[PDB]
Parts: sequence; structure tokens; C-alpha cells
Amino acid sequence: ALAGTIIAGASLTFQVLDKVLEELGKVSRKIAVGIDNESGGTWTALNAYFRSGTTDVILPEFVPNTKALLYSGRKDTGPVATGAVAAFAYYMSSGNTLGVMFSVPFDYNWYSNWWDVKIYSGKRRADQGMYEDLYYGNPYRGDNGWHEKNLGYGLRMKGIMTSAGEAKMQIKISR
Repeated sequence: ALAGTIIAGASLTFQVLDKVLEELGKVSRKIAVGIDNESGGTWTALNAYFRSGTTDVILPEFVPNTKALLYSGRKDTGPVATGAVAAFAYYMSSGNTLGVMFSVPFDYNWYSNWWDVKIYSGKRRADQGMYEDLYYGNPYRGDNGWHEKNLGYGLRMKGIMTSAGEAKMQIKISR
């Protein structure tokens, strides 16, 4: 499998993430995630809090510098109008937590995809509160556009998320 695995940070592309989407099988709402670590340190998985949907793989436990982690999620199968929404966190070698959120809703008649990345002081597990902190703060939109910002702690992030039902999200965390 590709999801739940790590690869050379330089080989992370949309082609790889699209293949991650294929791997998820045929479900109307899913997301492929690739996060390139260039923070000058290793990361260790904490957990993932899925508010909507689920995942079939486990968070790559270790992500060394120059490496990209691959992950994925999707809506529950069946006649349920739900999407793929979650927040997951990785513990950094600097002692802080990297928090990531993705929201892929079922109803684009009224909603859009949104995502965000944030660094939290210390060891912080992903939960409803972290989810609300990323989604209700100032999240980027899945607009097929690249965005970037400083995350404090001398680190920055540049990334992108697509706008439809089978979403791809690529992020790079640099120092």
C-alpha cells in the first residue's frame, strides 16, 4: 500500500497522491494526504481524530527529515450522506505538536473543502477541540491553489488541497 507509508520527500507528487485515491477504492468522498518533512527533525505519530468518515490505514509512526508521510481517509460506505473530516497530530523532535485538519463535506451545494496546519506547544493529542481550533480559526479552502504561512517556532508550511469529492492535499513543513 501507499497510505500508511513514507517516501522520499522529493518524490511526493500529485501523481502519487492520485494513486492513493485509487487505492481507497470507489467511495464518493475521500482524501489522499502527503506531508513532506523538512523541519530538520523526526516526527512521531500521536493520533487521528475522525469527526466524519474513517480510514483503513494507520498513521506512519515515524517520519524522518527529508521524508514524506502518506495517509488517507474517506466517508463511511453506504446510504449515509456524510463526508471525510478529521484532525491528526505528529509529535516533533523540537518538542511541539504539528496539527493537521482536513474537511471534505458531502454537500457541495452549500459547502467547500477546508484545511489547515498548526503547531501546538508541547504534546497535544488530536480531538474535537483541535478540530474546532483549525476549522473555526482561519482555515484555507480546497481551492486548487497553493498557500503558505509561518507557523512560528522558526518553521513554515506551504501547501495545497483540491476542491472536489476525491481530494488531494499536499503539504511541506520547512525550517
